[PDB]
Amino acid sequence: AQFHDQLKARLLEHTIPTQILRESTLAWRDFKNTFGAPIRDFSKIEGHLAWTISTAAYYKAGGKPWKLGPGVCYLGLVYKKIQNACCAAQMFLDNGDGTVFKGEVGPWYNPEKGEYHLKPKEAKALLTQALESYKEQNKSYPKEVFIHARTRFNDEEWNAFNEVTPKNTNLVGVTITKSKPLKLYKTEGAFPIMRGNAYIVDEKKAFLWTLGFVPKLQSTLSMEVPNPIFIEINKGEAEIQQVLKDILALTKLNYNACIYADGEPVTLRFANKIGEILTASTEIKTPPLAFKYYI
Amino acid sequence: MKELIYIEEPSILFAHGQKCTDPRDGLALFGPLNQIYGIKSGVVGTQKGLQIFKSYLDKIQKPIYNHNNITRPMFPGFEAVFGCKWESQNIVFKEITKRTYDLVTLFNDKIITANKNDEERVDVWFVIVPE
Amino acid sequence: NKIFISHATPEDDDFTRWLSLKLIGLGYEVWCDILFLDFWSTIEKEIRENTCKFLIVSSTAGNKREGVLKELAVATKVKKHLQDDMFIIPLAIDENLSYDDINIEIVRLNAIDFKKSWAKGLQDLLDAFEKQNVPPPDHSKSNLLYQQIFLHDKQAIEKEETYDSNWFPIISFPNELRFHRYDWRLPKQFDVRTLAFPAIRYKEYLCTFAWEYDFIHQLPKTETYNGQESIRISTSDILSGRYDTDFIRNYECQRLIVQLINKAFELRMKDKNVREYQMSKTFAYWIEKGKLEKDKFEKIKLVGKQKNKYWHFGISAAGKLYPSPVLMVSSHIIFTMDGINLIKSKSIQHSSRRKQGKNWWNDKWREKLLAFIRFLSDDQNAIYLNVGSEEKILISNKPLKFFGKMSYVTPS
DNA sequence: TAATAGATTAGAGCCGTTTA
RNA sequence: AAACGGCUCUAAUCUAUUAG
Ligand SMILES: [Mg+2]
Repeated sequence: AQFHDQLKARLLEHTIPTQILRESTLAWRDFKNTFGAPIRDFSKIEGHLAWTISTAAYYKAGGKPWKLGPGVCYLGLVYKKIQNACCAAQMFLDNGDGTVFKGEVGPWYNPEKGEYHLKPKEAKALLTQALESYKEQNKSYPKEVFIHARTRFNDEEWNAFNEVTPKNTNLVGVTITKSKPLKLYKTEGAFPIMRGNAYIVDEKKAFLWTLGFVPKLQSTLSMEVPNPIFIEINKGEAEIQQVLKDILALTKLNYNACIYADGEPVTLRFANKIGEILTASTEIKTPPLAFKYYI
Repeated sequence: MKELIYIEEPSILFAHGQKCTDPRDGLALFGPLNQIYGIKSGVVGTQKGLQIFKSYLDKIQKPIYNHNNITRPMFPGFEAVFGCKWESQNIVFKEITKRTYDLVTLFNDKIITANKNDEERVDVWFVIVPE
Repeated sequence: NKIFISHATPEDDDFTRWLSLKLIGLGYEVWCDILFLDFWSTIEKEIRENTCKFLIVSSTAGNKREGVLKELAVATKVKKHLQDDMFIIPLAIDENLSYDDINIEIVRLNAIDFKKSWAKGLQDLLDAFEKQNVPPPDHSKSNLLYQQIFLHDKQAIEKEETYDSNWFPIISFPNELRFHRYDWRLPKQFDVRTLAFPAIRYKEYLCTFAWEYDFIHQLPKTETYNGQESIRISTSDILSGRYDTDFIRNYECQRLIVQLINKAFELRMKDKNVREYQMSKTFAYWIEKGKLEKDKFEKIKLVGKQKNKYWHFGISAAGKLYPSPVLMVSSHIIFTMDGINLIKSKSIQHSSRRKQGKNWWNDKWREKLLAFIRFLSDDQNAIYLNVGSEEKILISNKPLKFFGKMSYVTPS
């Protein structure tokens, strides 16, 4: 069950970009269900398959496939069960316009069994790490810190964030929840709601369709009917429209894949990946912090 | 009867400053940003695993077609898209001939022994996990 | 100064589009039939007038069509006219097509091998008509060309469209939410979920929308109860958040109302002759076989057959009150062997659910969900939930409607 | 400590490859 | 573990209440 996670974790100390390729992926035709078609039917997706692998092989080899199109750091933190461990993923833009997307690691441990929140000291440590990373990569403090997570930020941990953040810097905390039971259909066509439509329930909470029918792709990124993601501005001041625009922008940086877009923002996904990688094995001091060693 | 706000699709940059919505099409027409010169592939696996990886790598070199080529673009080929060579004749192969711990440790210490001792450089190690 | 690419159009569209777009990227004026949105007069005129090179695609389908063959023939006539040996350059791509079986008119011509490493072939093309003296790159031209034809056919258009949601609004609520001081009339070991009408044990009370004498048949100690003891609260204040006291907090009483809604839906469907399946966190309510006319409502089929199993459209409903008092439903597929007995194992259920949802889409899901909800309605546009003898919960048959200013053309 | 809920959260696995 | 999705299953915690 934990082969990939353990292998990626044990390679973290001696930095080695590794890609695990299953035999059932590379040469799927040979392995057959013993009564018919191969156990994995990749015939419809071969090029796409190659696409992803090539991009992954181009990413871990130190190549940057695509950028994004300032002064704002988007930080997605995700809690993994082990005690719980919070792991972050940061992305921003520097003076060179080459988007920096590495992700903050060194998971912060909350001893509580089910409190998916950070103690004040851990929150201050995480925010200091992220802010100092921004300062080192941009020689100046960011204009805004855009925290988003799959959990709602409590008053205590957000207050700790506010104490530890510097002046003239606005920080926003967003609860991005998936699998919200709002199946919005289409009554005239036979095809689902197109990707990008948003249902603003309130000035701070809304539904976003980061996935669905795409005109350019001439089909849907999701089978059946798309499930919108609930974007709620839980803390801080921010326009809901700008927040949804930022979330749609984040849904483009999935270097782990060659796909038009993914249902959830990339920062949360990569924070989840590095969190699984870390929690696979024993503690690692100053983890590499670059995605090619986890993804 | 509620207002649905539209968010314009954001453009992801590509080579030569051109921005496209689809990562695949942008890769095909323009290509990636940074020009790594090649991929010194490392393989850690069995003999059949190395054969599978080499055959699929050579398949990657040639264009490969999706069944429905408008909903998911074609693959022009690794050199066609990324502009860097990833041929299968320059591969660094390491042969493999609690249970999760030992199985991980075998590929592991093969990888560290090859990264520490072997002279040849490997940009990325492709662990062909057997099935 | 034009580069002409001739090809088998439907077969070699992908290669031709890629190569043409690249060549425009490097800065070469490229003419192709798929690059332009009679036409034959223009084709001949451009082959004869100012084209410098004539590249011909030589796939297995690129030498057996009259059109490509005779544009090649006229290109050869032009080639002899120019007194230039470097006019026609084959571009062989097909692996099944060897250097034999190639067309006679092109067999002597030194092809450019694209069979392996299309990038290598394009590099050969570029270093070929670099020192062949074929006339500043601007890749934005290639991007614009990609947007103009390959993209404009399917893009974002400012078109109004209407969406049917899964949120079915609650039309009206019982006026008073009532807590009953059932100190001894209610046994402390009794399960109030077993009560015929929804009720919750909050603060030793009996949080329910029903009157004080509904719980009589199964709870016969409760008569002769002084109604002054029960506390009745206006539901409008609860929903609007006005009622927030030391007795009950606003969020708590809203949560109790939601639990009452869920229990009321559950026991109503218990009386609606729909079968239940224990989901992970809720109950899925579906229809057996033979219970619908031609296994369909109106013209929408809710139960069908696939691979020796019977699939049934089912729904799992919960109530929420944040945006509005509304019941959100979830659509599921429940599989049975003969249509009457549920499949015990859940792995086969999940696999069959994936296989069925493989071919189900937006229109099918929407029509099935609307058919189910309208099939649960005794009213023409409302669903009754029995929360009280004189009080009912009304769920609108039509879910929340939505509209959008930007949408897409639907090809079908 | 146990129970009944709603609301949030996290873990897995599992099938299909997105209607031309 | 190419990948993204849909779904299914399980568990936990926070609240409010009731029985230990
Ligand atoms: Mg990967």
